[PDB]
Amino acid sequence: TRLYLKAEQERQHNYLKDGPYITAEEAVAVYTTTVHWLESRRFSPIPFPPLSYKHDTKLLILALERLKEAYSVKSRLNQSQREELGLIEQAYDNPHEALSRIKRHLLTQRAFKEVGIEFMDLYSHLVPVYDVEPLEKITDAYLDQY
Amino acid sequence: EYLVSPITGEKIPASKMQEHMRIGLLDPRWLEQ
Amino acid sequence: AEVTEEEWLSIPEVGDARNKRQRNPRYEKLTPVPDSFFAKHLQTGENHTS
Amino acid sequence: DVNPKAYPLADAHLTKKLLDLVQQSCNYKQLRKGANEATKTLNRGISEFIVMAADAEPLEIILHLPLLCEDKNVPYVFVRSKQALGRACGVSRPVIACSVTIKEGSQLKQQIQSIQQSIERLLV
Amino acid sequence: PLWLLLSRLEEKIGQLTRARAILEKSRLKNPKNPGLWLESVRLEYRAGLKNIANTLMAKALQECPNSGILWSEAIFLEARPQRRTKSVDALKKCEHDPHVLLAVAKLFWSQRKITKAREWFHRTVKIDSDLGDAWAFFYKFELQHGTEE
Amino acid sequence: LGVYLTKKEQKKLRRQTRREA
Amino acid sequence: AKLWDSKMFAEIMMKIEEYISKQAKASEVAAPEYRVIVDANNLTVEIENELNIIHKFIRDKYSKRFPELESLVPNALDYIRTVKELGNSLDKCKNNENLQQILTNATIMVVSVTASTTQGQQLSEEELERLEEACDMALELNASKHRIYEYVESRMSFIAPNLSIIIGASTAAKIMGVAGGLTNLSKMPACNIMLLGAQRKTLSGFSSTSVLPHTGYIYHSDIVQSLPPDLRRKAARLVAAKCTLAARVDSFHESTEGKVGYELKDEIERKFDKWQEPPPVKQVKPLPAPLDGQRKKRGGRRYRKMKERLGLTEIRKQANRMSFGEIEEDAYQEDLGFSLGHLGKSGSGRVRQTQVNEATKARISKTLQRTLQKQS
Amino acid sequence: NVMLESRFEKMYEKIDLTLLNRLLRLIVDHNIADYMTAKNNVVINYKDM
Repeated sequence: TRLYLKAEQERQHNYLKDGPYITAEEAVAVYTTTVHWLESRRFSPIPFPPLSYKHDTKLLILALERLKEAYSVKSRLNQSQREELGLIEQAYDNPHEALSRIKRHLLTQRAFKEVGIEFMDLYSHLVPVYDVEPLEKITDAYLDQY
Repeated sequence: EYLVSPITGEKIPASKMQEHMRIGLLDPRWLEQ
Repeated sequence: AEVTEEEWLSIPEVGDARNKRQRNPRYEKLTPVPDSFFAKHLQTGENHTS
Repeated sequence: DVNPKAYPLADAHLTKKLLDLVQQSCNYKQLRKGANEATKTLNRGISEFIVMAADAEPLEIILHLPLLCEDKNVPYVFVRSKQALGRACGVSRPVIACSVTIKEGSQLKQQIQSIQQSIERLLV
Repeated sequence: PLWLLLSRLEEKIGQLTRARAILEKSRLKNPKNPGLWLESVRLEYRAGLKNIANTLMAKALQECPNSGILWSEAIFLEARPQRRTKSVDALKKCEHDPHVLLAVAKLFWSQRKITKAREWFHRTVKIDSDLGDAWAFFYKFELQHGTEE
Repeated sequence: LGVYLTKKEQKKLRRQTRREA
Repeated sequence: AKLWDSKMFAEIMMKIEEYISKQAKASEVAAPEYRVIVDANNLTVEIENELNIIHKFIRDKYSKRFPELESLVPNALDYIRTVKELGNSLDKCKNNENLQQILTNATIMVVSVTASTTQGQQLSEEELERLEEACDMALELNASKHRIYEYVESRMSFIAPNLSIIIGASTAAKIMGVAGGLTNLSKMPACNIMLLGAQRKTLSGFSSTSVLPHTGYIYHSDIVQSLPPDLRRKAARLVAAKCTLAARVDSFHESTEGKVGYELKDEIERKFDKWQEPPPVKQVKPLPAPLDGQRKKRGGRRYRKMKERLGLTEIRKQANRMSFGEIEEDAYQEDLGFSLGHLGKSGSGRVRQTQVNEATKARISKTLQRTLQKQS
Repeated sequence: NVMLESRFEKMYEKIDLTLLNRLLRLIVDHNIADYMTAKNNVVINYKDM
């Protein structure tokens, strides 16, 4: 984990110092191909979730269920897990306040707290595992479902 | 200058007022700790 | 051999950057899973007749 | 005396009422502490009067406040001690500039006019 | 009816130093804090120091708050960096005069925010029509930025 | 003239007096 | 019209005030120099206002050709340079060596991508020549602004000694020009000085923190940039406050030598050293000795609540009871170990379903409630 | 008949954030695209690193 994170720091510093590795011509070609594909299929862009969305609550329940699936197996809860469960329960108890907070985060939130990283050891390689703040986790889960 | 103490009921010099309030209520359990 | 006695004495003591919450955290209490999880696992498996 | 720059310096009788009214305004969430917040209130046109100390170390860091008060037509007065002004502001740290702000329906209005009249009498 | 007209006659015929007193001549007997101080301080400090004009505007707002035209003109006394954060926010807090909404739309137009300017102009028209002479500015802005249709 | 102890200072004084009693 | 009127105003200003500034600059190589500083601080404000006017005109004219570059390039000068380099011909947008200087490589991809999917039609010859003359005027005004800033940097050893002591004369000139002069900068709150010259850089997918928002000359000054990145906002705030103090001192021409400037610079360095001080020695707390005997614990409303929260519940009592000999079908696919026990299964002895003990409800901590109060 | 089975070697580690933001703005609201790409740019933390 220490070696991989040192290598990742080197790679990120290289990207920042040496700029994007995609030349403008390549990016333009990729973007033009995507635009032509979308125009051919007649794809309407996904709009921002309206405040009067017909499914604004079903998607929130689906998102909260996925966040509670990590705790479906009975286990001893530490502080972070019970804080996340309290946040999920608060969102379920007042769905509209949670939805308003989610939309506010989608509109105005561009900075986020640091996320922890661990590595699942499969004994053949390392699979990165990311721990995000539960408050941002709810918004990300709702966004994924929507 | 001279000021009346809100913690001791005595007159003190104006220059020592800040320290007088800072150490006039030093909690004795701090000394115990 | 070029480090003088005063320079040897000038070596500083090593301190710890992390604060009290990381060095000596309070005990992390473990609590049971809320009863609503048993209830919700119990709701599943109840099937509509139509 | 100590500071000739303290033109707006108030006397012992007036400074007691100044500090008492500053404390009362603090109790009413009507007081702003510091030279920067006094300047902000003067710019916003919300301060009805400005107090400051006569013992600031340069004394030129609150000397723009009289000019801005003349610009914004707001009375200003000086006191002889920063520590007492800070204590009247409810702050342990010394304060060399405090502002009292306009509020709608405040019950301190009459005392505000009384202190403003006294401040105007001090000037010239 | 002729307090601004006597000042306009003294500024054209005669000197501006006499016009600054003729504008204060009708404000010496009984001004009663009128709404024409925005047309008096701007006309007296038209060639006068902007700082003087700023002092007069600060005095006018303090003595006569909630004045839509005075506040709208005070927006444009202040420099561009302070026109939004302090000059128009507390102003919208103070009142919602038709001249106020027109001034906000003008400020947005000067910042080249076309959609915001059009929305605020529509709001100004809806809240009060044939008020504040906002139609001239709306027509000019639509000709400059909006389509011919 | 008199001086005004701050709100935190008032809380400390009251807490110390209550603990003394 | 407005483009021509601004040109006339710029020419009139450059004929007299810029010439006087150049003569005063070359003089050292009844006509004082303080008034020259005053009129130079007026020229920088006039040039900024008329440059905003020129940028507005250029943006309005170019919105017919490429109506998105204003959002992609927020800075006025960068917009003017980009529209000068690009023009009607967007085919040369590939491998623009001339655009790497104007725009960073992050937004060069964005403008190149957007230019490939723009609906704006080409301009005409009259529009092209008007736009080019406007851009040339804008660059001329920028060069004049650079010259007057050089003059102000030269004179800051005389006009603002304390503020030039605290921060370099380059940053001193850049903040004095943008603030409207020494008096206007001294009448400015310390919180508004750190934000002088803060370009609203557009986040190109990246987070707002990467773009370093709310950052100005002070932050990019030499002393603030001489700090680790995690300690630079605090340094910017402290330096801005001390610079405001020094400017207030200088606006009254007090402490000409710079005694207050050094008295503030050395305490700035002291604060910087204190922030970067090595952490002190903290003793390791040994593990508590294993505990034997009896320790009396109180009981009461708090103890009752804790026991109700932690004590066994009826549904959780049925959970850990498994019927003997009655094999049950696996419930949860992902974990075969998980089993409800007597919960929901015959033999538990309860005819009606067990209810949830609401004392075991999960709710957020007290400090997590505080964050929700700071969010809504 | 020739069948090619392969995989993009480092697609996850080589998705340019600016290009991804543009491609997302193509299909989703620009606010949502900006939020997603900003969420993909945060501080990765592990112990002291």
